[PDB]
Amino acid sequence: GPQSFVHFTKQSLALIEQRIAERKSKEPKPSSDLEAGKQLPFIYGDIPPGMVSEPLEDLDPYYADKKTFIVLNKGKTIFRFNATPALYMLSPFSPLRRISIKILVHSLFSMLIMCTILTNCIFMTMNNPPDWTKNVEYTFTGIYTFESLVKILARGFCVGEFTFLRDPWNWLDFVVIVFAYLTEFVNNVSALRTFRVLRALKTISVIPGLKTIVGALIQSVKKLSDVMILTVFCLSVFALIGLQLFMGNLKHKCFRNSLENNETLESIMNTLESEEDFRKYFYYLEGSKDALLCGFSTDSGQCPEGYTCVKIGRNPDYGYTSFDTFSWAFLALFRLMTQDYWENLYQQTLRAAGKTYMIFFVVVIFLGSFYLINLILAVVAMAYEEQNQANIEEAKQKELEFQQMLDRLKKEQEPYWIKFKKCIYFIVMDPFVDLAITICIVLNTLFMAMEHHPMTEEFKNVLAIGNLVFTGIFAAEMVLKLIAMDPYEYFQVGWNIFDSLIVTLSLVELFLLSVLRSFRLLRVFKLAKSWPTLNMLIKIIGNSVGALGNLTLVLAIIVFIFAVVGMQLFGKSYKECVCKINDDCTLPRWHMNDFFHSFLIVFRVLCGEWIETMWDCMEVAGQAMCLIVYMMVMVIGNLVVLNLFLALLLSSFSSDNLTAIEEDPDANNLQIAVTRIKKGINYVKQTLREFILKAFGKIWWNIRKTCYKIVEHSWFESFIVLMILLSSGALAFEDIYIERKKTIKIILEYADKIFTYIFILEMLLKWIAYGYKTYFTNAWCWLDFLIVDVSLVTLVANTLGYSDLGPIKSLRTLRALRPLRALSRFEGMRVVVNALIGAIPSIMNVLLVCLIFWLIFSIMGVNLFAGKFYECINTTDGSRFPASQVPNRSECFALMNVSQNVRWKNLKVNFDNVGLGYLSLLQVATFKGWTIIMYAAVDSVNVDKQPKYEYSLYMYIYFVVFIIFGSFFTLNLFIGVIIDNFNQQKKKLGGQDIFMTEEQKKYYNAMKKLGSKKPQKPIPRPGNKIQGCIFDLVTNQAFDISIMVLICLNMVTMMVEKEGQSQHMTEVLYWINVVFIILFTGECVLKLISLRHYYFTVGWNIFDFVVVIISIVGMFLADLIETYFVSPTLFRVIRLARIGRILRLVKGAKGIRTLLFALMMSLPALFNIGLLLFLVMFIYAIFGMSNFAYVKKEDGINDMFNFETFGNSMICLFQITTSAGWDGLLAPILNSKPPDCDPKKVHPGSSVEGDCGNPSVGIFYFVSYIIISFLVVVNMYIAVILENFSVATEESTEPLSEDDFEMFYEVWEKFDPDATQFIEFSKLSDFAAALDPPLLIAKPNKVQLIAMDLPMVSGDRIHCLDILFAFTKRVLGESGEMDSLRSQMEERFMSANPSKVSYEPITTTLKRKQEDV
Amino acid sequence: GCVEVDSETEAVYGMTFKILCISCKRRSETNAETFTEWTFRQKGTEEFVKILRYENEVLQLEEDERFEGRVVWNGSRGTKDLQDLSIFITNVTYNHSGDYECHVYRLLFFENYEHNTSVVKKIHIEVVDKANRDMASIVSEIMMYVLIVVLTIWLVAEMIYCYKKIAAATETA
Amino acid sequence: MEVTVPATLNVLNGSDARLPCTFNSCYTVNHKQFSLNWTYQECNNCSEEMFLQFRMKIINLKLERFQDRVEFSGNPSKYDVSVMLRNVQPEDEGIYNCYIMNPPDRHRGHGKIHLQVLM
Ligand SMILES: CC(C)CCC[C@@H](C)[C@H]1CC[C@H]2[C@@H]3CC=C4C[C@@H](OC(=O)CCC(=O)O)CC[C@]4(C)[C@H]3CC[C@]12C
Ligand SMILES: *[C@@H]1O[C@H](CO)[C@@H](O[C@@H]2O[C@H](CO)[C@@H](O)[C@H](O)[C@H]2NC(C)=O)[C@H](O)[C@H]1NC(C)=O
Ligand SMILES: *[C@@H]1O[C@H](CO)[C@@H](O)[C@H](O)[C@H]1NC(C)=O
Ligand SMILES: *[C@@H]1O[C@H](CO)[C@@H](O)[C@H](O)[C@H]1NC(C)=O
Ligand code: NA
Repeated sequence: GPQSFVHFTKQSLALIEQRIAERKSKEPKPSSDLEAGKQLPFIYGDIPPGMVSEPLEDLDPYYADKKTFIVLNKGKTIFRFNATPALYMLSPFSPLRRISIKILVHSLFSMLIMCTILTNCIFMTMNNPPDWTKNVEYTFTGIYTFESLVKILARGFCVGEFTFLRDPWNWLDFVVIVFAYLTEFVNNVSALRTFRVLRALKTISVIPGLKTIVGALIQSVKKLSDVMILTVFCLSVFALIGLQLFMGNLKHKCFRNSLENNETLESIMNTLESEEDFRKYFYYLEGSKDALLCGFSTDSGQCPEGYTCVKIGRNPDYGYTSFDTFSWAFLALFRLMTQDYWENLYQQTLRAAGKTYMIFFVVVIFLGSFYLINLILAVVAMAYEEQNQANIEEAKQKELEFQQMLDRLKKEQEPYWIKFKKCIYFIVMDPFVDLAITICIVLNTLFMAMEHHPMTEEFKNVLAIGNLVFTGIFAAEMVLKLIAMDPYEYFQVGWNIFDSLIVTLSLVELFLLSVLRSFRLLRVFKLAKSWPTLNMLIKIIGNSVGALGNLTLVLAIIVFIFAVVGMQLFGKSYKECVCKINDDCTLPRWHMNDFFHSFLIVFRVLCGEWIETMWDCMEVAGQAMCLIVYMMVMVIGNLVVLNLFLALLLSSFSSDNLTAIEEDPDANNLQIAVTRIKKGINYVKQTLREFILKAFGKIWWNIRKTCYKIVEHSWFESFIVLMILLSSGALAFEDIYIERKKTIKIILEYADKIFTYIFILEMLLKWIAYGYKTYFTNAWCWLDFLIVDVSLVTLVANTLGYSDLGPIKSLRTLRALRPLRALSRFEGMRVVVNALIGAIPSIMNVLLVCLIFWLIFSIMGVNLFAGKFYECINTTDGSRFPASQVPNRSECFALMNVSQNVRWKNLKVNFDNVGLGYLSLLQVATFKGWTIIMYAAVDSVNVDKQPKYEYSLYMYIYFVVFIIFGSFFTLNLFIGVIIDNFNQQKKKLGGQDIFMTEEQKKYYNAMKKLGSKKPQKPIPRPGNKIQGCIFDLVTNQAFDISIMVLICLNMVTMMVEKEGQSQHMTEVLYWINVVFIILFTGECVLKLISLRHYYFTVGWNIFDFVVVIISIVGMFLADLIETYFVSPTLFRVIRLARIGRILRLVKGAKGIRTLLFALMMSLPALFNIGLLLFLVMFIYAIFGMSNFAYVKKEDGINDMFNFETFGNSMICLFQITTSAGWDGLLAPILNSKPPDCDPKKVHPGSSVEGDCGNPSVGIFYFVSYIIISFLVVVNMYIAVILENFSVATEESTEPLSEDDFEMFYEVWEKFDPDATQFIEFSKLSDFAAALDPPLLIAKPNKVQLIAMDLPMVSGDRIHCLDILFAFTKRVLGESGEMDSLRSQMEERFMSANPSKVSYEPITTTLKRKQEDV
Repeated sequence: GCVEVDSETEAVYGMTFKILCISCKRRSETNAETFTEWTFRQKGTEEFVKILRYENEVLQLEEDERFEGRVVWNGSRGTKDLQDLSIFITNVTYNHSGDYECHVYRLLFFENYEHNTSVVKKIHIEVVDKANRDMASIVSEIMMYVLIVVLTIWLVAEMIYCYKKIAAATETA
Repeated sequence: MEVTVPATLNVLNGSDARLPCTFNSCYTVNHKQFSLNWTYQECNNCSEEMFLQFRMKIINLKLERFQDRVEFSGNPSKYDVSVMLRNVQPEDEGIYNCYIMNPPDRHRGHGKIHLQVLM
C-alpha cells in the first residue's frame, strides 16, 4: 500500500544492479495503473512532503528488478526514468540532474510551453512580418532549446529505455530544433516557414488528452482499409469507362466556316494566344472563358449557323477537365464521388457527347457518390462504436475494481427588508410570472421578425419603443429576482446568469452596434426548460465543448495549421501570378495571400467545395503541390469532421439520455399552470352549464357481392394498373412541340375522355362493393376519389365551354397528380410510404426546433444586411459601377438619366425580410448559390449607398457561424431523432426490414444463405495421367495468383491509352490485348478439361466463361464494326466489354467481395425506395413542363437544360435530387416584373405569351423537391447502414450428425434394456455423463439438467424424446428450425405410438426442485 | 421559345387564312437581321412569281391582282430579328390555290464575322368550299366510342354471370 | 521583379566580359510584348546611353563608344537577358543597367552592374 515510498539512494541502485547480475548468472506486464502519465492510486494516499518531486524508487514490481527511478509531482503524476547515467554523466543523485527533473514535472513548465506555442501560432498568421519580429523568433527558438535540453539532461538522450529519443513526439521537438538552427546557419523561405508550422503540433503534446484523441483517429483509419481499396478500384473502373466513352469530347469547339486569306484550322491554331483572338475564329458565349462546347449527334449541343463543330484545342477549365488520360479521368470520378461542382461537368459532357450519356452519370452518382460514401460512414461509425464499447467495458470494470478496493479498505478498518423581500419571493409565481416571461419572449421575437427594408419611420418608431418596453420588463424580472433571492443565491443558477448577461448587454446597447441588437435573440433558448427537443440541441452543443471538447480543439488546430501552411506555400504565388487567374490583375475572391482568406478556402473544402479553388492554385503554383495539399485537407479533415459528428450523435443519443430523473421532476411550472388551467376552464364551463340548466332485399346484397368479386379480381387490378400507367404516360407528350404532332394531340384528348370514363366506373364499383364508409375511411380511396373529381370537373367544364376561364385553366395543371394513383397498387411504394409517414411526427418537431433556430439567424441577417445589396450595375457587361463614381442611389439615377444601360438592382435572394432570409439561409446551408449572397454581404456598406469591394470583409463570420450551428448541429439533431424512430418502427413489427415487401423478404432470406454456405466437396480428379496433371496445376493456388497478376497487367495496359496517342502505340496496345485474351482463354480450357463439368458448378467460374465470350466477340465485332460498317459510337460502347476482364479481381479480394454482397442485399429496399423517387420526379417533371417552359433562358436554364420537354425536365430533376444547381434553376423563375421579363413576349409556334415566372409557385416547387429529395435519401442511407452493420457483425454455421443420435441410442440401450422409452430421473445424471461430445454433460451435471426443465411422467420417469430435444436444443440453441424439427418429431412419434395414455406430464425438473426446496 | 410548326394546307372560300412560315435561328442568344420574300405558283401554272417582300418593319406587296387588298403581315413584329414570317389572307379566293415558297434571308452578327444565310419553306394550299374535317378527329372519336361501348359490354357480361353464380350458391346453401 | 546581377564585375583589360542578368518573372516570355533595355552611365548621377534593346527582336544600337564589341548573350524565353562585351577596354568601366518588362507582369525589373576594368 502507501507505506511503500522511498528515496532511490545509491544503495537501492546497487541492490537493483546485484539482482540483474544474479539474473544474468541464472541465465511480465506492469501495472496499467501505475503505468506512466497516470495518477498515483488513492490506495497510496498522500505523499510525504519530502518525497514529492524527488528521484524515488520504482513501485511497479515488473521493473523493480530492471534499472529505473520514478518521480511524482504535486498532482500524483507518475513519471518513469532511467537510472543509467545520462550520456554516461548525470546520475539521479547528481544535483544537476535533480534540477532538470524538478523542472520537467512541474506545472509552470508546461503552461509556459503552452503559452509559447500559442504565441508562435499568432505570429505564424502574419504574411509579411515586420522587423521587430526576428527578435521574437529568436526568443521562441530559445524557449524550445531549453525544454529539449531539460529532457536530454533528465531522461537521458537515446541509449536507455525511458530516454528522450524513445518518445515519438519528442522526435517532432527534435526536428523543430534542427530545422530552426540548421537552416538558419545554412542561410526556400516558404519551405523554411512551413517547417515551422510543425511547432503548431507541439500542442498535441502539451494540452492534456490531445494524444489519446489523435491516437483514436489513427484507429479509425486502419479499419478503413478495404473500403479504401474498393474505392480506388471502383473509381478506376469508372474512370476507364469515361476514358473510353468520352476521350476527347471536351475538346470539341465551334469553328467558323468562312476564312479569309487562304487560312486553315492548322495555321490559325499555331498563331493564337489571347482569348480575344480565339473569340474571332471560335464561338464563345458572352462572359465565358471557354469556348462553347458542341457535338456531332442530334441530342448534343448545337453550334450557331456559320460555325461547324470540330475537335481541336485545349480542354475546358484551364485544361483540367477531361477524360483524355487516365489520371484526368480519375480526377473527374473522385470529383463525381464527392459531388463537387459535378453539374458543371455533367452539363459539359452532355452538350459535347449527347443527352443520352446521362445514364453514365446516374450510375456513377448511385454507385460511387452514394454507396462508397455510405460504406465509409458505416465503417467509421462501427469503429467508433467498438471504441466506446471498449471504453465502457473497461471503464465499468475499473470502477467496479476501485469500489471493491474501497470496500476492502472499509473491511480493514472494521426587518422591513425581510417583510417586503418575502413579499417579492411570493410575488414571483411559478404558474404566472414564469409563464408571463415565456409569452413575452415569444412576442419580443415576433416583433423583431418585422424589421424589413421598405420600412416607414412610423413602423420604425413602433419597433424601437417596443424593443425598449420588452427590455424594461425582462430587466424588472432580473432586479426583482435578485432582491428576493439573495444575490449569491441568484448567481448560483446558470439560467439566471445567462439572462443577466443578456440584460446587461441590452442595457449597454441602450446607452450606446448593429450585431449587438440581435443577442436578445438568445432568450429564446430559455424555452428549453419545457420544450424537450430544444433541450436536445442545447446538449449537442454543450457536449462539443465539454465532453468532446478535446476533439473539437484538435479539429480547430488542424484547420489553423492547414490555413497557415497553405498561405506560406501559395500566398506569394497568388500575388505574383495573379493576371493568369484574373483579367483585371487583382486577387480573386478565394485566395491564400493572407491568413483570413486562407482559413476560408479550408472551411469551403470542409463544406465540400475544393475544385474551383484548386484550379486556380494549380495555375499560380503548380499541379503537384496543390494536389498534395488539397487532398490532405480533404482526407484528414473530413475524417476529423466525421468523427466529431459521430461522437456527438452517439453520445447525445443513447449515452446522455437515461431517464435518470422524472419528466420535469420539479413539476415544470408550465405544467403546474396547465393543471391550474384544467381546474379553471373545466370548472367554470361546468358551472356555466349548471346555470343554464337552472335557467331552463337479398338481390341488392347480391349486387354488392358481385361488385366485390370483380373489384377484387386480379384481372380488374391489372386492367387498372395498365390504365394508370398509360394515362401517366400520355402526360409526357404535352410538351412545347405538341403543335408539330397534330395526330397525337387529337389521339390524347380522346384518350383522356376514356381514361376518366374508366376511373369513374371503378369508383362506382368500389362504392357498391365497399360502401361509403369502408371507402371514405380509407386514405388511398380518398386520393383516387379526389383525382377522379378533379378530372370530372375539368371534363364537365370543358364540355360546357368553360375551358379558358383562368382558374379552370390552372386546375388543368393539377393533372400532373394522376401518377399518384400508382402508389396504392405497388407494395414497394406502399411500404416506403408507410415507413415515411410513421417518421413524420418525430420529424415535425425537429423542424419546429430547426425553423426557430434558423429564425434567430434570419432576424440577424435582416439587421445586418436589409437594403444593402442594391447596386448600380452596367447591364451590357453586367458589371458593378465603382463607388468613386456613382456612390449613391441618387447618382445611380443621375447616370440613368444620361446613359441608358444603367440599373440600380437588388439581388433576388436576399435578407430584406425574414421570409427572404429563410431562402437565403437554405442556399447557404445547402452550399448552392451561397457565394453570391456572401459577396453582397461582405461588399455591404449601408442603405442606398453603393457596395465597395470587401468593405465589410469580416461578415464571413456570420456565414461560418451559421454553417456550424444551422447546418452542422442541426443535421446532427435530425439524424439522432430519425435513428431512434426507425429503430422503433422495426421493433413493433418484430425487427423485419421496414423498406422491404413480403415476397422480397423471402428472396432476401434465400440470399443471406448464399453468402453463408459452408465448404464444398473436393472436385473429383480426372483419373487419366495427363488430365490429372492438368488438374493439379489449375487447382493449385499459384495458378490463381498468376491469373490475378495478369489481370492487373491487363488493367495497366488499359490505363496507358490516351488522346493523341500515335498509331504505333494504338497497334502495340491492340496486340498486347490480343495475347491477354488468348491467355485468359487457355485458362478457360485447362480448367475446363481438368475440372470437367464441375467447372459450371461454381458461379465465379461461370462469370469467368461469360467474360471470355464477351471479350472474344467484342474484339472481333469491333473490328467488324470499324470496317464493313461504320459507327464510332457503337465501336466505343462495345469495346467496353474489356471491363469484364478486370472485374474478375473480386474473386481475389475477400473484403470487397463481402462489401459487395452487402450491396446486393440492400438492392430490394433500394429498388423500392428508388421506385418512389422516380415516380416523384415524374410528377415534378409534368409540373415543370406546364409552368416553367417559357421562362427566360438565363443562368442554369438554357437550350439543353430547361423544362421544355419531358426528357429535358428529367435531366434537371436528376441534377437537383443531389441539390446541385437548384438556385440556378430558381433564379429565372423569380423574374416577374419588367425589366426582368416581358409580359407580352411572343413565342413562335405557340399562342402563349410572356417569359415571366411566378416566384410563389417556383419557390414552392424547388424547396418542396429538395426537402422530399433529402428525405428519401435519408432512407437510402438507413437501408444501406442497416445492411452494412449486420453484414459486418454477422456469422452462421451448423454442426451435428446422424451418428450423434446413434450414439444417443447406443447409450440409451444401456439404461433402458427392455426398450420402454423411459428412464428414471435417478439415472439421467449418469446417462448424460456417458454420452460423447457434442451431447456430453460432464459431472457435476445436476445443475444443468435442472435448468433444462424436462417434463416428468408417472413414477419420476422421463421420456426419450424430451431428453433428446433438450440436448439438441443445447447444441443448436434457440433457432426457428428447432420448433419445426420439434413439430416433425411430435408428428412422427404420434404416428408410431397411438397409446396417448402413457405420456401425460405431471411435473417438470425445475418445478420438482422448487417443490423439494 | 421558337417552334417550327408547318402550315395548314386547306383554306375555305370566302374566309380568312393564315399561312404559317416559321424559321428558328439555330441558337436563340444570337443576334440577326432577317427579311423575307414570298413566291407563289398557282395550280396548273408553272412559274413561281414574287408576291411580297417584308423588311425593316414594312410590307412591300407586289402588283398582283390575286393578292391585292387581301394580304397583311401575320408574323414577327417590332424587331429586325424575325423568326415568324407568317402571312394572312383576309378574303380567300380560288386563285390562291397552289404552291408557295417562303424565303428567309438571315444575316447573323457574330464577333468579327457576319454570316449571310438562307432557308426555304414550301407550302401547298388547296382552296375549298367547305372545311373538310380531319381523319384523325373522325377515327379517334369513333374509336373512343367503340372502345367505351366494348368495355361497358364486357363489364356487364361479367356482372351477369357472376351474379347468376352467387345466386346459385345462395340457393345451394 | 527580382533581377539577379553581380553588383560589381571585375574584368581584365582585353578579356571578354559577360554581364549576367536573369529575372524571376513567373509569366511566360512573349517575344511580341517583352521589353529589355540595356543602358550605360559613367556615374550614378550621369547620363544613361541605351546600347541594346529588345522590342520585337534584338536591336543593337552600335554606339560609337563600344565599336562593335557589344553582343547579346542571353535567351529571353529562359529568363536570361545577359550581354557580352568583347575585348574589354578601360573606357568600358562604368555602370550598366538591365531594364525588363514582361507583360502582363506589372512590375518593371532593374539590374545594375558596376563594371571595373583591371590592368
Ligand atoms: C350528398 C350526396 C349527393 C352524396 C352523399 C355522400 C355521403 C353519403 C358520403 C360522403 C362522405 C361519406 C362519409 C365519410 C365519413 C364517415 C364517417 C364514418 O365514421 C367514422 O369514420 C368513425 C371513425 C371513428 O370513430 O374513429 C362513417 C361513414 C361516413 C359517415 C361516410 C358516410 C357516407 C358519406 C357521408
Ligand atoms: C451621394 O453621393 C454624392 C457624391 O457626388 C453626394 O453629393 C454631392 O454632389 C454634388 C455634385 O457633385 C455636390 O454639389 C455636393 O456638394 C455633394 N455633396 C457634398 C456633401 O459635398 C450626395 O450627397 C450623396 N447622397 C447622399 C444622400 O448623401
Ligand atoms: C492560297 O494561299 C496563298 C498564300 O501563299 C495565296 O497567295 C493564294 O491566293 C491562296 N489561294 C486562294 C484560292 O485563296
Ligand atoms: C381569279 O382569276 C381570274 C382570272 O383567271 C380573275 O378573273 C378573277 O377576278 C380572280 N379572282 C380573284 C378573287 O382574284
Ligand atoms: Na468547388
